[PDB]
Amino acid sequence: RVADMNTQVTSDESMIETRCVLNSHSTAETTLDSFFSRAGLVGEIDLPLEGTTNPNGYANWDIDITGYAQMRRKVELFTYMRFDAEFTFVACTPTGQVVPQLLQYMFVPPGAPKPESRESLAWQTATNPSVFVKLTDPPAQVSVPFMSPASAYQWFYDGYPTFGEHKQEKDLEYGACPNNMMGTFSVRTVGSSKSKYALVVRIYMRMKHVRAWIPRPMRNQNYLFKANPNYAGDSIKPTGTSRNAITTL
Amino acid sequence: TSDESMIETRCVLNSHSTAETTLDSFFSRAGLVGEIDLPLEGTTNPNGYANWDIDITGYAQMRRKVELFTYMRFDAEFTFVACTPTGQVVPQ
Amino acid sequence: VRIYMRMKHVRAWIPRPMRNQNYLFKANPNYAGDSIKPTGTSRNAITTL
Amino acid sequence: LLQYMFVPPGAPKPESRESLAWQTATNPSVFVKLTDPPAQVSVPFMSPA
Amino acid sequence: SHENSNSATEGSTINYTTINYYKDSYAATAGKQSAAPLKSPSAEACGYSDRVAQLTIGNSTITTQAAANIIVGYGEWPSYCSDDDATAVDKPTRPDVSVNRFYTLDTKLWEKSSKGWYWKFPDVLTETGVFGQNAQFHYLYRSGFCIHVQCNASKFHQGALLVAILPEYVIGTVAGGTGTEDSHPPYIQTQPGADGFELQHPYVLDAGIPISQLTVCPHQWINLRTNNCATIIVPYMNTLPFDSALNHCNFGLLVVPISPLDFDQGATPVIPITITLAPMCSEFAGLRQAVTQ
Amino acid sequence: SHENSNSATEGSTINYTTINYYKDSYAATAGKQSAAPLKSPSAEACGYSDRVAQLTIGNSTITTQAAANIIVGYGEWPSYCSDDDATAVDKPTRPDVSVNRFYTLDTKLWEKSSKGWYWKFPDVLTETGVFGQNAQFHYLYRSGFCIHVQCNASKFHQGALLVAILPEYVIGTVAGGTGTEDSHPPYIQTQPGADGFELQHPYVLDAGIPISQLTVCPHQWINLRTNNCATIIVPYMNTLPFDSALNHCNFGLLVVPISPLDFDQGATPVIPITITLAPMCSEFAGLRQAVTQ
Amino acid sequence: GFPTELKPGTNQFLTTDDGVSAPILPNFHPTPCIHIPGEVRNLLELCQVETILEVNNVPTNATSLMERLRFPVSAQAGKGELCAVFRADPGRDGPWQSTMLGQLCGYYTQWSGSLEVTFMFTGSFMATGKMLIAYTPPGGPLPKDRATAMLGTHVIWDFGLQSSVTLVIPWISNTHYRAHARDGVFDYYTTGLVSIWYQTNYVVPIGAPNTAYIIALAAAQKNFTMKLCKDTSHILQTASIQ
Amino acid sequence: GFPTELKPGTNQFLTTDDGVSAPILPNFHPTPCIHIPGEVRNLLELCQVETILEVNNVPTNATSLMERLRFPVSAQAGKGELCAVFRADPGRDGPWQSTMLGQLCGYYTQWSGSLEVTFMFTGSFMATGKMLIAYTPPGGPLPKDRATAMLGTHVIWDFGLQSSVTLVIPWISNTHYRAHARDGVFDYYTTGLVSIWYQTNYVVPIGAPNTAYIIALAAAQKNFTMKLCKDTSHILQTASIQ
Amino acid sequence: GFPTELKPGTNQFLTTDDGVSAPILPNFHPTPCIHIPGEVRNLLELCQV
Amino acid sequence: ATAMLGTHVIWDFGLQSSVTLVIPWISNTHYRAHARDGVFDYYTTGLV
Ligand SMILES: CCCCCCCCCCCCC/C=C/[C@H](O)[C@H](N)CO
Ligand SMILES: CCCCCCCCCCCCC/C=C/[C@H](O)[C@H](N)CO
Repeated sequence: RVADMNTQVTSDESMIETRCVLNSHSTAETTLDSFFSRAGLVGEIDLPLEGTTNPNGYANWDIDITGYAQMRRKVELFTYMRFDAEFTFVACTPTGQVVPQLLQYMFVPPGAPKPESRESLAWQTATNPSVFVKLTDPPAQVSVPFMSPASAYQWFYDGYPTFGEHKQEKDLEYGACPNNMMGTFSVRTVGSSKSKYALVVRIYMRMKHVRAWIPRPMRNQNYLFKANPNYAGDSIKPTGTSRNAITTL
Repeated sequence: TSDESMIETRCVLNSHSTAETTLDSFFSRAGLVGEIDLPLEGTTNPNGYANWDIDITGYAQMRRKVELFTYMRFDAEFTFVACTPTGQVVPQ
Repeated sequence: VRIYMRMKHVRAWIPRPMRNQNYLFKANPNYAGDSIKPTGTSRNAITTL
Repeated sequence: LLQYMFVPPGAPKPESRESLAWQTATNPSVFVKLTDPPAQVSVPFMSPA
Repeated sequence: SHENSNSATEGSTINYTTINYYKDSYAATAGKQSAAPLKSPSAEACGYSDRVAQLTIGNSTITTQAAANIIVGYGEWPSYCSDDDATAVDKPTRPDVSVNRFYTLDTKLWEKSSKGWYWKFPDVLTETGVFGQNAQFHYLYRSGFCIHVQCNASKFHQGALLVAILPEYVIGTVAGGTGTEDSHPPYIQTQPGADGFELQHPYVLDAGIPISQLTVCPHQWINLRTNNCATIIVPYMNTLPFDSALNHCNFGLLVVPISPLDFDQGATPVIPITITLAPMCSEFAGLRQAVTQ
Repeated sequence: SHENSNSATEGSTINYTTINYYKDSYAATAGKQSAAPLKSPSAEACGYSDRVAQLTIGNSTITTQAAANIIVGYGEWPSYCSDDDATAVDKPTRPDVSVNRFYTLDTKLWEKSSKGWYWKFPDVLTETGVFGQNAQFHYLYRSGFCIHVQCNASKFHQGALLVAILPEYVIGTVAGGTGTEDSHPPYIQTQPGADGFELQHPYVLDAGIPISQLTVCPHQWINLRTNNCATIIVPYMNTLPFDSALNHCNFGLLVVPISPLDFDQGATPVIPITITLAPMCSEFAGLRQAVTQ
Repeated sequence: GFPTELKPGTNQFLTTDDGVSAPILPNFHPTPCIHIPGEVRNLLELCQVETILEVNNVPTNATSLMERLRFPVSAQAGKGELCAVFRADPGRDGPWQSTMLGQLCGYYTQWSGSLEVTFMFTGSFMATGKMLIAYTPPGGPLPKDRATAMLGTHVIWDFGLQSSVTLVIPWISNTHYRAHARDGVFDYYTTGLVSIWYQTNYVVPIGAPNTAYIIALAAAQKNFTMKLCKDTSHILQTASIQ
Repeated sequence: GFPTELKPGTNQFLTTDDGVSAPILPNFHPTPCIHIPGEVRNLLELCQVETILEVNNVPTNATSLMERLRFPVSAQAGKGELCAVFRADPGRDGPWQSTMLGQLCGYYTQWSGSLEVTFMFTGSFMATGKMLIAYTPPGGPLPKDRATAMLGTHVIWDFGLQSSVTLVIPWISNTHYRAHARDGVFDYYTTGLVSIWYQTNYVVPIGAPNTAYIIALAAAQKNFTMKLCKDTSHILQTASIQ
Repeated sequence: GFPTELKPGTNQFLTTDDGVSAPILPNFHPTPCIHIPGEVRNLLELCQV
Repeated sequence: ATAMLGTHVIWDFGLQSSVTLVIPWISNTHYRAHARDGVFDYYTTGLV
């Protein structure tokens, strides 16, 4: 009772005279599954003998692929980005030597206990996905699914995770979407005593079944901090090279 | 009470899989159930042999996982990661 | 020698309360009686968080 | 352990051993030990001609 | 056809798609899997209102509110062991009227500072009745149980009891308090008989498991403003078709006050909790001389 | 049938031929894949001339040239959340005439030396209107937007504005200039409200991304010799069906002069840019007390 | 010799890898499975069982640890007083750790779906009164009064007549799944706050106790689902098992 | 034990190898994909979007960096003056680096197809005039006059009437694909030079500004295609990310 | 783990071995082959000149 | 900002030299008496 509830004989045609061109040019190499399914360095883990970085033989690497400029700029072409990842860990000595050392990679999802020591009880990995591999073995390759609570990963989060007043002490929470932090990637030398080899674990990550949504401008400034679009303000460089004059090349 | 007798609800298409909460998903993850020490000078197993009684209640994580139930029938995938106490992979 | 064990074709029957006390001995539900801790964290008051 | 890396024209040639071009996020690269058999890769016909 | 059907999920009702390169099914992958019993279903929820209309088991009758507030343990009525489940070749005796009847154990007093008690089954019925004689005389025992915990209090009394059935209720100790003693509970604590045993630490149930999470097990409430009794029909659960009734307790009946008993001065201070249990579908096999334990 | 359908491309419209030796589809290879939305399509190009013939949203009407020079963001009209996309079980409120209407924010003045401004959405509409009250009162928010940037100038004035919609416009800082400070932008910079915020470095958009490449995002031009207004109909984009309207800005509206404003002396020096935005298909869920932020 | 290339990942031991291993016992057929009652086939069945919620997680000593399972209700001044508050996050470190929903949530990173919190009145039959149990969706802080609280999802509970009401915490979130809310950045995944207010009072005659107790039982609905299994952190041991 | 020979290439890690790896999470189903607008399914879709071309890439300081996005046009002496020149190579280090076509071309070795360069006039409505935008095919150097330039592919642009013309740079090359032209041997792959000349003048009355600006927007056509994905070199970092 | 025995000849590199190697460039389609006159398809054609 | 919360139109007078603002019939009563400065301001249409 309411009723209100391939060139042929701007497509090259309107500008010049054209011949017929049979364009047998495949577009399959410009897809996301072609542009992004290439493993790039997203993490390097140092396990030295005398250094103060990870002196106890264990390390907790927070999963943040924005630590290296190449893959960060590749994935940051978009905001929303849903994919499965092929994670490869190339463990080696800092001199490149392949030493007979056994390591334990362990995926520690958010909420799972980060190991506080090399001999921590979190290394029993009764539920956590963990990889046991020697350095003499080929690099450990694992298929990582799309694990975000969101429908896509989000390299740019214009907002704050929590409510309440956002002071300068809580300003670091800006842009930190917890749909993207997926816990830590924990590495140890499997043993009670300290490993006799300095070790470097290089994480190489290849994304498969890639879906990306919203293209943004690329990164024309030097990256400074992970998960942060901060740029050197006093040294802003142009997007490309310059010219002495505009009438010349 | 199915959200209907408490609030007004919209229609939600719940394409939420329950396959990850099964026993074959919650329990088919290898956990540390035993560590065997074969040292050179220690008094634990100094003769190069050890007899580890099969008892998976020695480590809190998997023990609490399996002790959610009393009766529990399964086949087990047992993996033995042998290494030096310094983590070295020795030709032994 | 570290033994890692993964159970397949799992069938389990009778759910009990989980373990909210620290394990002390294998195949034994013994708990530290003089240091019984609650199942979770505590609060200074019930009207606050 | 060595890192072979195919650097197509336009891609940055690494200026050092610890260069950032070795992250090989788009470049085809091979990680292989010398104890491993020789690294074999199938290279297509890549010429613009 | 080329592999042995010898995995741990053979005979189950779920088809598991798997990968196997070996002769044995248990070598295969975990694979895929191609009201609610755990929520303490009632007799109305279990569809067993015909067997609960008036609870008369043997020569014993309990008068209580039926169907709605009467709990069938794990959605399973007690039943005699089938031929497939049973392994013992001798035919068991099924007295069914001399042993399947309500036995009244004791009358433990509920106080304002009371902690709670547990009864181990069928250790409670080991040394009384024809059920006790059959349990002592036979090696093998199998029965369900109909536990009817009774606690009457006036309408001016308050308090609630968690009447719960904890299967395989293994008793732990304080381990000397410091946790470095490896003590074990005595025989009178593990199998306390008909008079039961008071809980020293009801929060951990003297077993390191929280009292809060006890309601996954078949449980009932004796909230005094609503009900004065708790009927839990309990099936036989074991990894075995039969078991010894003298050195294995299938379950332990926890009766602890979650809400403390309270009343004003003048009301009767003696509030007793009476435990009544009827074995259901009792089965005794392996007859020999009678043994107390 | 033998593998879980749990890759990141399940539910998509493209069949991927792949190789998988495992139980999970996400373990498989990348495989093969067996007007334009990104080119800022117009209403004529989107086939939505019926909804743009006269732009009256709510009790508000904007008079502007329609269809040809009116841009639908990403080729997608705003729409209510479907049952498949939505996860919140409570039914959201859809006021649709009190919250879906053109709100006029402010009248920022365009100068010859002006750098440009950005407005974060729906932070601009957080504390005004029934839309503001619904955003403050409800946890969950979902709406499209019809941004109508207006800048009138005479035929002797010159200059062009890049009116663009930048989704998830995360603001960066100068990092102390030297790039070694790890500074973060303040709350008044990240969420500047209705009055907006002037760009300090419009070349990098205060985010390290070039202004030149902003036109992949839904954009418009206010080249003063041709048009004095820019209508961008913007859908709701998020990884989520709904989101908080107080601590997440779905997009940022960039209005910067690519071509500087210039005019001879005698013409009016006050050239204001007026921002008008109409929420489209607004959806508010998760009602509680009102919170400013 | 069939030609074969070994990819990255050979000789690695992924603990969650589902593979085919060599059987130790050839032609070993196991003991036949007798029928055991109560079989669990999914952890969401356990999550759907009501389990005592430790809203009153104030006491710490073992003497008063039983007081954690219930929280007091008593006669007030009739000014809409606050009885008890708790966060509605099952995986958060707090009141929900006593729940099987909380313990099972500790083993999974992401959860989604509505939650059943049954409040049962354990006073006398002569104890009458009403309580406003309000669930605040995220964003709203702890309400200062009952008027602030009733603007959210709430139920009104006559405990004089119905001794046990259930407050359904509806699934209201931006994300499709919720990670476990923590005191920090991950408070983005908060479910909100559940607060119990005196709607009228706790009314008793002479002879009835002046203070009663409410036992909160917490569970999850049929739409509940946990995801991304992980090691639990509700309980941690710094010592080995002897 | 099936007989098997390991070929060369075992235990190698090819970063671009498409293989099957062990899943870390068994039976993990991901969060369902809600519909998000604007989905990209090919980088050539991004390459077809008009993006501001930095023809006037003369200024360097941050104060005048916004002047790079547009180049001046003003009244001349009427002698066929030169307005602006730039190379037509999207992947070359120069004016095209500001373009998404240039940035995406930096990630691919070979490109083919025609290019759209839209020149939009941002002067007054009273500003009239014509420009000859000439694209010189490879081989012809920078034209000395407009007569030299009009022999190539050119358009004549009334900016008095039509405020934005597009100069289609047609795909004219010996090779089927073009690698990125550089100052050296790889200038073989040059697209040529695009030069803008004053066809008549920039004519304004009194009251209109004497200098206007043209915003060049560059893109690629439907026939465009990139090949042989490679690491980009348009931007390089000599420092790590903190 | 499919049971498998490695025969003699694993990890060897026979230079004339015709095998399948990992492609460096996924989904790389080459430049289409235009018709070039005089194509040789057998060295005996050269031997007959 | 206070005014745009009501029924409003936005009028480009540079292009369209004449817009019409429709004052919609929004009242409690079915008919409006003539609003006056006093009790009869109950029948006000509002302010434009
Ligand atoms: C056994 C090892 C398993 C390794 C699991 C790795 C999880 C993969 C998640 C990748 C998704 C993005 C992670 C974080 C994104 C970004 O770095 C920032 N958070 C956004 O700027
Ligand atoms: C070649 C190695 C074969 C390894 C065979 C291992 C047998 C697996 C049996 C696991 C079943 C449980 C074992 C013991 C259970 C518990 O730890 C306690 N007994 C009960 O608290």
